[PDB]
Amino acid sequence: MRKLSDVYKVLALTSLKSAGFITDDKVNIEAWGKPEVLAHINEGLTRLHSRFVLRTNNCIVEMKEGRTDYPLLARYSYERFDPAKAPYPYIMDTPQEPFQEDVIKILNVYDSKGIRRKLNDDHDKNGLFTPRPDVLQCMWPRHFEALNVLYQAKHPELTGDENQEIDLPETLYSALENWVGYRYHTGLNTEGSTAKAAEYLQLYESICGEVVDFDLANGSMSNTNVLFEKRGWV
Amino acid sequence: PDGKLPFVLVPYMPRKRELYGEADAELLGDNQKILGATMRGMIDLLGRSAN
Repeated sequence: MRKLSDVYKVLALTSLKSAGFITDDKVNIEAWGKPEVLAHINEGLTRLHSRFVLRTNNCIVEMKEGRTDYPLLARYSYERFDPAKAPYPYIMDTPQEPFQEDVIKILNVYDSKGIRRKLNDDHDKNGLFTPRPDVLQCMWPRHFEALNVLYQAKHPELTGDENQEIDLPETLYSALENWVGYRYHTGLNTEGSTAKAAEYLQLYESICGEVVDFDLANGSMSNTNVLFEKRGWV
Repeated sequence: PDGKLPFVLVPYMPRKRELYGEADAELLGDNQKILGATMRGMIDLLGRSAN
């Protein structure tokens, strides 16, 4: 689990090596292009955390009476309650692991009783529809309820602090660099730099293909066929 | 007059050295299961389609 400070250095030696903002020691990035690079790493992790299922996290959502639509934002959480934009907090997070507003796709939600509730099932009372990816529409907020919502997650936003640690598999760092190089080299609008951006972007797919061709990101899934015994079939 | 219990018990398929008998559905077990699970599969194939 590397640090953003180390990512700056490793970026300065492999991908952004001919970049202008490389400092005189060649092992760091000048303080004028760091917002630019940080805005490329954040997008880079978001893409990598979108294709592969890299971070599966669950955040429980308490039921408040009278509210059916339950946006899974950070303003409604407990530790990050924002009284100006949220009437009451209903998500539950601990101080050490607060909600980071990092929901990409919601996968499976259980209950406080252990009953699994289907997702997007038109003919299914006891079903939680999601009218938009980062929301949740429970049509019957029963008493004493909660919802462990297993969802695909993205890396928590990199504010810019050089001591924030990055959660990426070590085998996928050769693809994050090839995406930062793409974003940087494609903005210069020069013929030489643009042709390099395509090479860096295509290499991103090649490495993202070798990671999925060897199950290095846990993409293959096998499960016990519990359906067999239920449908009869002695 | 016979001085015996007034019950008469006859088995269907006798069990060796046993008073009670074994019925027919004992050997027919799991055959009904497989046949029903295949008929239900065929009906599923026909009904869960678009006609």
